[PDB]
Amino acid sequence: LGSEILNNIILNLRYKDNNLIDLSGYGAKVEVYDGVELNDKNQFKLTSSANSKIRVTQNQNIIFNSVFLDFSVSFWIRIPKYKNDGIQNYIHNEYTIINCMKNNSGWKISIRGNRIIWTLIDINGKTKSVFFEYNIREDISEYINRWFFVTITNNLNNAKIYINGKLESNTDIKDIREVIANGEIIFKLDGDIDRTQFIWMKYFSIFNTELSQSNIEERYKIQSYSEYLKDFWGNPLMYNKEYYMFNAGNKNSYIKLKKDSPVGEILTRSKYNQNSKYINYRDLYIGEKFIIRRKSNDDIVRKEDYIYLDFFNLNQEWRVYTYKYFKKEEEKLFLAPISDSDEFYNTIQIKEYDEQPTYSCQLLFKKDEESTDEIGLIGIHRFYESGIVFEEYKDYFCISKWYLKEVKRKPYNLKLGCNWQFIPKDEGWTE
Amino acid sequence: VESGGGLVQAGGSLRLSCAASILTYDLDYYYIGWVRQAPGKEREGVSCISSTDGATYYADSVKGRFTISRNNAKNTVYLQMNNLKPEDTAIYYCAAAPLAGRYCPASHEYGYWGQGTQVTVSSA
Repeated sequence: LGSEILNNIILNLRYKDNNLIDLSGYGAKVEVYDGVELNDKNQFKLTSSANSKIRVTQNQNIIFNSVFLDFSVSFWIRIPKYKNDGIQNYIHNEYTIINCMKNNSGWKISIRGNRIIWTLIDINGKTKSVFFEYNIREDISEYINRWFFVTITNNLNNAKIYINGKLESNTDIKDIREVIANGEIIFKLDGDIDRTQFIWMKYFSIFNTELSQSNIEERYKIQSYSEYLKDFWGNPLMYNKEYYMFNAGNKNSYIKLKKDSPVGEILTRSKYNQNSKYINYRDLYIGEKFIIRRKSNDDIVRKEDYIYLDFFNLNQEWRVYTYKYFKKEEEKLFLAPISDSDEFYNTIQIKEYDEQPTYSCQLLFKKDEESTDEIGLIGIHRFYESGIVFEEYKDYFCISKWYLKEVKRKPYNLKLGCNWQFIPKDEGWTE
Repeated sequence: VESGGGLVQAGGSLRLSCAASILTYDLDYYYIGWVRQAPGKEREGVSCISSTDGATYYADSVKGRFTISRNNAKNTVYLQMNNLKPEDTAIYYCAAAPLAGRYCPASHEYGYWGQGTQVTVSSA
């Protein structure tokens, strides 16, 4: 519902009672029309429909004028992937998503494909822009259809764009003067958009100061904090939801039940196959479909929860176990039907060892929920089945004692092969 | 940047070094490894060492002949190659990768590469 606000906050849009409200203390009027989907996780969806809009009327009844030259805008956003057959429109058609104009002066936020654009228009109408563009040729993108944090700061000399707390862009704007900023704010997709186009946003805020990088980084962490884990897209991780599994230490690797052994072999993700020169990605919807079950008033997965990691093997739900007696530093996990046996552990404690914001989680096998003894962490290990030839190997879905010490190190090793993320089907990702 | 390469009679010795303060400016935890490529062949991982606890790994093809080490203070990495054979002839690259698992990175998993140093072993 916000992060850090040291008297510089002048607009603070937050969810309240199936509505959005300005909690800044300036009492702006907010009108959410019917085409806007809201939820109590403070996310709102702008669509292509005419009634999908928000009008914020800022408070003109106050004597105090809060913004002169210095001001900042912050929000989280989730931008759906290009449609593979619609790359040309994606690349060329720019659309406004937030517009604040009064007397041919103000600001706007717009999107053109994989680019998000901040535009300033001073009181004379003179215009400057700054943008952040993310790669659409990554095997695995940090940005495409995943929640990320934008902060835009403005002073006399510079317009800056921070992404997830880090400075990414900077435009000199000495040649424009101040912008008249008290106008209506219209959240609405405006441009030559596909009928299918949409955008999700969250925690929209305006500040009457230029936020320091220090401040933005703090706000990033505070607004990232949750007691629950997240999936790959950054939404709350859920029980009873079908998920593909991603490994942050092995981005292009996915798990498949071996055809003649009750173990999970690791294979390489297939990639974009249709020869457009503008795009590349690795496929996400592959490997076994996993599902998380509660071991036991909502379906949200929280840190330190005890779980069963299951997956679907044709039309049966199977389970991931560890054989109780393994002497080696790591061992292949046992994938089999749901079953009780005193020769196998089946209880996993889901973990979050990283102290910085992340969508990765870790999976800890323990004897019993009760015991303090730690068996190992689920991760990928390598097996040289011929000679030790570094380029000829077989990777496997394993439990590992080695990761137990490795997760202790600070700062957290983001790239450990015991870092997992869960990917549900999402309408913002087609392949 | 690698150095130390050159022409060596069989089976003599050679010590490669790499200033690996580059290749590692992005990584808090990493493997530094040596990958070589012979003129008609695919890249061949030969050895690596972890920034973590100095664990070392070797390909069977160089076992008992190669030793990898690290100065730490100068952040320099060394490869001692003993009893070289003509099969060892190649360009040798020093590379760095994230510390993902308890095993040496495959050649495609290395993220930052040096420019390589030529090593030639002759006879006859």
